[PDB]
Amino acid sequence: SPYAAPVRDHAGNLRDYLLAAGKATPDKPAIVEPAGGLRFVSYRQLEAQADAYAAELDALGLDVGDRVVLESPATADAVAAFLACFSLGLPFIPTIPETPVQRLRTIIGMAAPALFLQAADGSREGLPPGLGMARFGPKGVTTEQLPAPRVRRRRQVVETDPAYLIFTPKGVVMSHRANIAFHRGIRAHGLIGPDDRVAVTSPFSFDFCLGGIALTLASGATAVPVPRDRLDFPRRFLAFLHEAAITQVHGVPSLWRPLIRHEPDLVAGLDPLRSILFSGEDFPLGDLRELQGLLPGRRIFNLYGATESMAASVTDVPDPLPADLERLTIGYAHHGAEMDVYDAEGAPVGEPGVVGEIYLRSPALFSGYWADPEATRAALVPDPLLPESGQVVFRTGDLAYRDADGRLYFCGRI
Repeated sequence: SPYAAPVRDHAGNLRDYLLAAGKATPDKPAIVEPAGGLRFVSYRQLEAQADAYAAELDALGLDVGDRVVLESPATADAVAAFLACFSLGLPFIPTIPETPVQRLRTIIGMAAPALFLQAADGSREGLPPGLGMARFGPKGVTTEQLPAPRVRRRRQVVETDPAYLIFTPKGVVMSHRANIAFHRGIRAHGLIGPDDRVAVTSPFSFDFCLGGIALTLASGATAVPVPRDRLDFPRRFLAFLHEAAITQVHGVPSLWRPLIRHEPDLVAGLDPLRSILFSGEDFPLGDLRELQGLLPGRRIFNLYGATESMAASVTDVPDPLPADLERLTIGYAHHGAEMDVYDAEGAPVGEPGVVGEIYLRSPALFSGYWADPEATRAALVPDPLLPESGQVVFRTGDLAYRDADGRLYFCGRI
């Protein structure tokens, strides 16, 4: 028995990190979804479901490292499933039913998953016989086809293990440690508080969906995935933001164009909404100004980055946006990271205004591209300022210049 009181470490696995804050509020809603009206799954319930799923998945005999394709719209049960995978050390590839079968077959050949794990309702066609197949739903995990037998060689998942893979086509491999470092850094900025209820508009196959849900949970708040049958219909989407009393909306900029154009009075009437987080797409500034105009006193955030780090920087949009302003800054890397601009010879750009390639120094970097050491080595390079250390840095493929204060401005891809 321990000499002194153990101090429990919650940063070793996404399963632990994402649920730590919620320990203080087990009965608070973690996920909200449509039921009649709305259904809530509490922190406590979400963990119970994660744990139940994990026990049944673990009976399949898969080894730490084995990939699982997880196909489902974003729902409370899909969240329990990805948490269960995290706990077992089974990196998953998130997919949706609408993901084209040709892409799905490409994923399966590149990553060779041992299990295809779909929703209760799932009816995916085109799968290779006999790839392990299972369903998850309210009652648990039922297995239609057992995965192949194997001998297990790993004892225990650790934070350097892969947590998930996202295919861009290249397989971005993200460790626990890296994604945990991301959430740790971003929470230092206070984007989400426990009172928030966060509408995640992006589909489950998108990096931003998992990120949004993860960060929301990690921050002890309430995550509200917006089902696609609310989201593609403006009036239905806007009513949902009221019904679920949404305080923060995550989405691409273009999400808002139809809502401004067709239903500006309803947008203006979103009383519970305090904040909006965008990413993944250039926002025409006229549209943004229009949006600020309809939603005065809202905090809007601009999120720059890529799958390889989940994200890299987060920037307040000024209200009001100056009339002369032509390009929104991407600011400084998020807390715990650093980015700067480099010339074609690998030296740091000496002067403001001069365009170079963004190199990202961060604990949140991907581990590599799956089965592709040469693409890994071109993206993850020895620190150009100190190659002796062993530290690596990420060549983003993004162009940008710096202002006098050291903030960057995005200028496109190479």
